[PDB]
Amino acid sequence: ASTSQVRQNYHQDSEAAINRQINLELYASYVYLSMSYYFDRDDVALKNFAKYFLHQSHEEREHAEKLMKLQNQRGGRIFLQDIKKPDCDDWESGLNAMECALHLEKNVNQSLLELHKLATDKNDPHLCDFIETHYLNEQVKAIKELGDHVTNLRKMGAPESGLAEYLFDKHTLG
Amino acid sequence: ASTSQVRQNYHQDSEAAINRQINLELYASYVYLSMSYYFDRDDVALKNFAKYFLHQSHEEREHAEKLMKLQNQRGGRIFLQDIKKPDCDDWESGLNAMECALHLEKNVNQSLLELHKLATDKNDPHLCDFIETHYLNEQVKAIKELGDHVTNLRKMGAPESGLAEYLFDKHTLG
Amino acid sequence: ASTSQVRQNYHQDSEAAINRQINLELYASYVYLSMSYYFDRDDVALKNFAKYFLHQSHEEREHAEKLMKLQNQRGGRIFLQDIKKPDCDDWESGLNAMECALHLEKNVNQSLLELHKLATDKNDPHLCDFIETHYLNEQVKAIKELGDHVTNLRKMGAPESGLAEYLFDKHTLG
Amino acid sequence: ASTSQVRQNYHQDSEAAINRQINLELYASYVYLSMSYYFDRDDVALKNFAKYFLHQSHEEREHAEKLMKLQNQRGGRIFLQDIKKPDCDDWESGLNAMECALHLEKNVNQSLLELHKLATDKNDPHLCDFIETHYLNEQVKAIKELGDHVTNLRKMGAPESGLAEYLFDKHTLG
Amino acid sequence: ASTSQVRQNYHQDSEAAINRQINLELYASYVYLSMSYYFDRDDVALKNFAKYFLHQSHEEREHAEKLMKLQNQRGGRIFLQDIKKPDCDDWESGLNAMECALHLEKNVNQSLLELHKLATDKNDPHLCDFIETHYLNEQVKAIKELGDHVTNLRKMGAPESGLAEYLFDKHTLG
Amino acid sequence: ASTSQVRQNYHQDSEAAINRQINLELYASYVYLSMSYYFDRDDVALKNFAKYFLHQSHEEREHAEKLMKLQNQRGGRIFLQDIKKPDCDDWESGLNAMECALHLEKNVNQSLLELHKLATDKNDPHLCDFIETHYLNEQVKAIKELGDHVTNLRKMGAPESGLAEYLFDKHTLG
Ligand SMILES: [Cl-]
Ligand SMILES: [Cl-]
Ligand SMILES: [Cl-]
Ligand SMILES: [Cl-]
Ligand SMILES: [Cl-]
Ligand SMILES: [Cl-]
Ligand SMILES: [Cl-]
Ligand SMILES: [Cl-]
Ligand SMILES: [Cl-]
Ligand SMILES: [Cl-]
Ligand SMILES: [Cl-]
Ligand SMILES: [Cl-]
Ligand SMILES: [Cl-]
Ligand SMILES: [Cl-]
Ligand SMILES: [Cl-]
Ligand SMILES: [Cl-]
Ligand SMILES: [Cl-]
Ligand SMILES: [Cl-]
Ligand SMILES: [Cl-]
Ligand SMILES: [Cl-]
Ligand SMILES: [Cl-]
Ligand SMILES: [Cl-]
Ligand SMILES: [Cl-]
Ligand SMILES: [Cl-]
Ligand SMILES: [Cl-]
Ligand SMILES: [Cl-]
Ligand SMILES: [Cl-]
Ligand SMILES: [Cl-]
Ligand SMILES: [Cl-]
Ligand SMILES: [Cl-]
Ligand SMILES: [Cl-]
Ligand SMILES: [Cl-]
Ligand SMILES: [Cl-]
Ligand SMILES: [Cl-]
Ligand SMILES: [Mg+2]
Ligand SMILES: [Mg+2]
Ligand SMILES: [Mg+2]
Ligand SMILES: [Mg+2]
Ligand SMILES: [Mg+2]
Ligand SMILES: [Mg+2]
Ligand SMILES: [Mg+2]
Ligand SMILES: [Mg+2]
Ligand SMILES: [Mg+2]
Ligand SMILES: [Mg+2]
Ligand SMILES: [Mg+2]
Ligand SMILES: [Mg+2]
Ligand SMILES: [Mg+2]
Ligand SMILES: [Mg+2]
Ligand SMILES: [Mg+2]
Ligand SMILES: [Mg+2]
Ligand SMILES: [Mg+2]
Ligand SMILES: [Mg+2]
Ligand SMILES: [Mg+2]
Ligand SMILES: [Mg+2]
Ligand SMILES: [Mg+2]
Ligand SMILES: [Mg+2]
Ligand SMILES: [Mg+2]
Ligand SMILES: [Mg+2]
Ligand SMILES: [Mg+2]
Ligand SMILES: [Mg+2]
Ligand SMILES: [Mg+2]
Ligand SMILES: [Mg+2]
Ligand SMILES: [Mg+2]
Ligand SMILES: [Mg+2]
Ligand SMILES: [Mg+2]
Ligand SMILES: [Mg+2]
Repeated sequence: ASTSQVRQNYHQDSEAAINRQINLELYASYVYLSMSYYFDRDDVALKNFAKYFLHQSHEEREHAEKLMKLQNQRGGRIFLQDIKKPDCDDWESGLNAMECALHLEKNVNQSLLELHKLATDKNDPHLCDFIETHYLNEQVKAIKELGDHVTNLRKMGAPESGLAEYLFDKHTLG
Repeated sequence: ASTSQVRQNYHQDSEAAINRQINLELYASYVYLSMSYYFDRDDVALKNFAKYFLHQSHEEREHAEKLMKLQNQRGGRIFLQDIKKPDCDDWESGLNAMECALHLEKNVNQSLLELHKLATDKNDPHLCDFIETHYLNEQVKAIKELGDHVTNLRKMGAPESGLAEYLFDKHTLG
Repeated sequence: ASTSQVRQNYHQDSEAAINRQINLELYASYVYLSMSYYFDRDDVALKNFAKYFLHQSHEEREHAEKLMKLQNQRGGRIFLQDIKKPDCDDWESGLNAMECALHLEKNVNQSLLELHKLATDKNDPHLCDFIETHYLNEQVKAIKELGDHVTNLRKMGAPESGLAEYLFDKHTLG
Repeated sequence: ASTSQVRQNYHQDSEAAINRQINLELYASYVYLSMSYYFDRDDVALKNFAKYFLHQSHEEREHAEKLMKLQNQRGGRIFLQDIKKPDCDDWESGLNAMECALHLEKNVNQSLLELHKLATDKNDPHLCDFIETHYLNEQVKAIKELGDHVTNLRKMGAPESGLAEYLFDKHTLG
Repeated sequence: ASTSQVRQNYHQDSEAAINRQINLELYASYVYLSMSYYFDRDDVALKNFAKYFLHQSHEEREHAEKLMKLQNQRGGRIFLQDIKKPDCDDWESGLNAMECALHLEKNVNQSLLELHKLATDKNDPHLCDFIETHYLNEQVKAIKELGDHVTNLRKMGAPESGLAEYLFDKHTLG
Repeated sequence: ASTSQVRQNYHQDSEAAINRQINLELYASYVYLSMSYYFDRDDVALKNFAKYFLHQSHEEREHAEKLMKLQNQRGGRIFLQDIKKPDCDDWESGLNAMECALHLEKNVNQSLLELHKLATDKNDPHLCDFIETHYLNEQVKAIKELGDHVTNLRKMGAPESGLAEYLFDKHTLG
């Protein structure tokens, strides 16, 4: 209600867009958590797939926390919503999880690009710089890594080859 | 569907109760995350309250991950639900957050005690030992610490005394 | 007069705006110097307030020097004006100095945002990047820190409570 | 042909502009290589001019490699063209080489500024940030250093003074 | 207004003279700052002249801070005035800057000698000792160093010899 | 034009042959650079193939620089030509790149053997020794390594087996 003493050049629309991005980062954390423990099942048993996705889960929680810090730095107010359960599901294989992660990271990137366009439209260079510095190249590198992983699994003969996913687990994710 | 090759003495009801406890631990992680960033606001500005609740948030995620590992160890199947947004809210003060945390940790403890009673009724000593070893004394210590904190804040004159919450932030949580 | 051999895509208006920002950074250095020695008076005697503002004074001189380096890097010509004596004055209390610093840092931020808008209008991405990298987030962090300090001093009971300012001097600025 | 699985918000025109910039960086590497070995001639014999330009040659190859990495990160396709032999030539003196390098680095900067304007027109903030972070300030510093070197050689009395170029070789480039 | 609890044998006239000397030291800091960045220009490009005068600028700020500390130690009240922009200007050469610095340091010395004569007339031995200990020999050494530098630049053939200023920059200020 | 003061027993034809070999070494550097970034594509994604060919690219630039040094040591004059874009192309697979590299290194070897025959015909033992010491055995080892790599990839079932190229990337080039 009462205006923040710190708030300056921070549009109400940008404040709301940051709250939506916090929810998306927490959702991405949850998707990777679910994917991690699929690979920990006794009938899947690919421990480096499990470790890879758990690390990715922890990284998304860090991405959400940094946006929460930004909201307070600019004098906005954090508004939280439910974190939806992962949608994608029936994980099925290493290849199918990697394809789900690729799609997730491209959707997160599209959200960030819309956020950047809003910050540009409201002439908020601090928020533009925040998104560019901490998010956009991190998304480009994540998308490229996931594409590389999908390519290798497809060339090795996944998902039909259980040997392909086993050897990728050792040699790329190990 | 098809029975796990590892499953032994693990009742369907226990499997479902563990899924419910995973959701509760993730919910508790979310409540502490919300409480943390309230204290990071420029109009609250109690950085050791913020750090204390963030650490508590991270600990609840570890509690959820260990239950997910247990579900797979016993040959159950993880089933995830939405993580509800925190309920409590309007954080208002250090004292009121500490009282909300005390109530949260007592509800989590009551859930664990119901889980233990189910495991006892299904003669599952491994699950009883898991809950006793990793959860019950961790809840007793958390509840005692939170009661201690509430007592000190009340005796110091919180929430009316902004000096009380400031000095508690430095001397107890610093 | 004669065109710099280094100058490229550097508008006369941007050159003049950088000279105005150099003067403002030197003015901010002078305001913090004055505020520092107020707290060194024998009838004020808050040594960590004094040290805090002296450090802030030295940081503003660094901000001015970096803009002088930028002017020469781009082939502009530094033009200096008098550094006005601090306006605000009658320092009165730790809280009132912190409020003056908050207002100063918000005015400096507004100057930087106008500078960024000019650089954007003249399609000068190097100057936009310079301002974003070295100034805009440094202003957001300074404003947030000063708001946090004002909040704590108000909650502790400043300026009426000499005990509040004494204890803030030890515990936050010490 | 078939769309990259990684490509997102990456305009065909930006892809082609990056290929043109790769060629220019390789061309700049070649110009500095040629300039280096001129100073290694027995009838020129200025070993620190030779070392300075060789280092600059190696740096331009790094600039080209980073753009090739960017093209693949964004899901574009590298397209290579011949690397033209250096144009400028008849090196003649330390001063004349430094003037050729100044002109080269200003042309490379103008190419980067056109690339940035295209990325801005296609609302590609990742590519704008890439150019700003890795190229624009590196060009401003190179241009300023080369201007400084040209100024000193002119003031010392180059190119007529072989003593000027000898002493600059020892004291500035040594 | 109300007499300091610390003030003893500290004449109103001495208090005012110390305020005037604070302004002069800040003015000298500003003159050296301006001189420093002249040598950082791409068409001057004498980096050790730039570093020498920047160090001298920082030293004058220390001289001003020590006088501000003295004013408070004795129970006087600091009164600040605008810091005038440097007068001298059109820097023109290393030799002309060194001559301006020599004239500045002789004017500062004359101010200190007038301050000492006032302190002697008011029988203030503490203030006499302060000026003698911290200022008078520091001025004699600065004046002697600047004379030495002017002599060498004149003998080497400055300002006509750009080679003289270049070699002095390397060998004396390097 | 005017004869070098250093030139002795260095035939005009040898001087021209060395200039042609400089161009070929730069061309080989460019072929390996192109091959490297093919393996960095998201739809190829063999990072140790990429690293192997990038190292080979850097080694060819060193081979060109050493010939440029030789030309100056003997008092010849470096004459540069355009560096043609790689010819071979459509890289297609690890095996096909390795076969292109084998063919490249055999053509470079044939050029060196023609250079040696010219140096022998002009009774230039220094140039014969230079070629033998720095180039001929380096070509024999490169050709043997590339043949070994082609053999292994063929035996493992490349190019049809994406598993063969993946495992060769880890075990031979990793
Ligand atoms: Cl507003
Ligand atoms: Cl919202
Ligand atoms: Cl909701
Ligand atoms: Cl990458
Ligand atoms: Cl990167
Ligand atoms: Cl059963
Ligand atoms: Cl369930
Ligand atoms: Cl649900
Ligand atoms: Cl306890
Ligand atoms: Cl205990
Ligand atoms: Cl205390
Ligand atoms: Cl112009
Ligand atoms: Cl101006
Ligand atoms: Cl003025
Ligand atoms: Cl902050
Ligand atoms: Cl930050
Ligand atoms: Cl204490
Ligand atoms: Cl498209
Ligand atoms: Cl193209
Ligand atoms: Cl071509
Ligand atoms: Cl620079
Ligand atoms: Cl810089
Ligand atoms: Cl010398
Ligand atoms: Cl008196
Ligand atoms: Cl006065
Ligand atoms: Cl004034
Ligand atoms: Cl002396
Ligand atoms: Cl002495
Ligand atoms: Cl001959
Ligand atoms: Cl030739
Ligand atoms: Cl050609
Ligand atoms: Cl061998
Ligand atoms: Cl061998
Ligand atoms: Cl292995
Ligand atoms: Mg959403
Ligand atoms: Mg990640
Ligand atoms: Mg994320
Ligand atoms: Mg649902
Ligand atoms: Mg970055
Ligand atoms: Mg529940
Ligand atoms: Mg806990
Ligand atoms: Mg818990
Ligand atoms: Mg609800
Ligand atoms: Mg125990
Ligand atoms: Mg102004
Ligand atoms: Mg500051
Ligand atoms: Mg500043
Ligand atoms: Mg005035
Ligand atoms: Mg921008
Ligand atoms: Mg930054
Ligand atoms: Mg071109
Ligand atoms: Mg360079
Ligand atoms: Mg370059
Ligand atoms: Mg041509
Ligand atoms: Mg930068
Ligand atoms: Mg005066
Ligand atoms: Mg001095
Ligand atoms: Mg002084
Ligand atoms: Mg005036
Ligand atoms: Mg005496
Ligand atoms: Mg002494
Ligand atoms: Mg050829
Ligand atoms: Mg090789
Ligand atoms: Mg070679
Ligand atoms: Mg062609
Ligand atoms: Mg040998």
